[PDB]
Amino acid sequence: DSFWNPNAFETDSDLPAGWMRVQDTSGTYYWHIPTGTTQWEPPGRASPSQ
Repeated sequence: DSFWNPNAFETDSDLPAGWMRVQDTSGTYYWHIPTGTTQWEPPGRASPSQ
């Protein structure tokens, strides 16, 4: 609506594959499409040290 700002109401920001970003009345959580399980933190398992 405003020059197509970068924020606007697009999708999430950049979750992993199989994870969604929803905004329930409790807060914005994550919906797991593969297992269907739900979470509340940004899933990003990345250990470049091991």
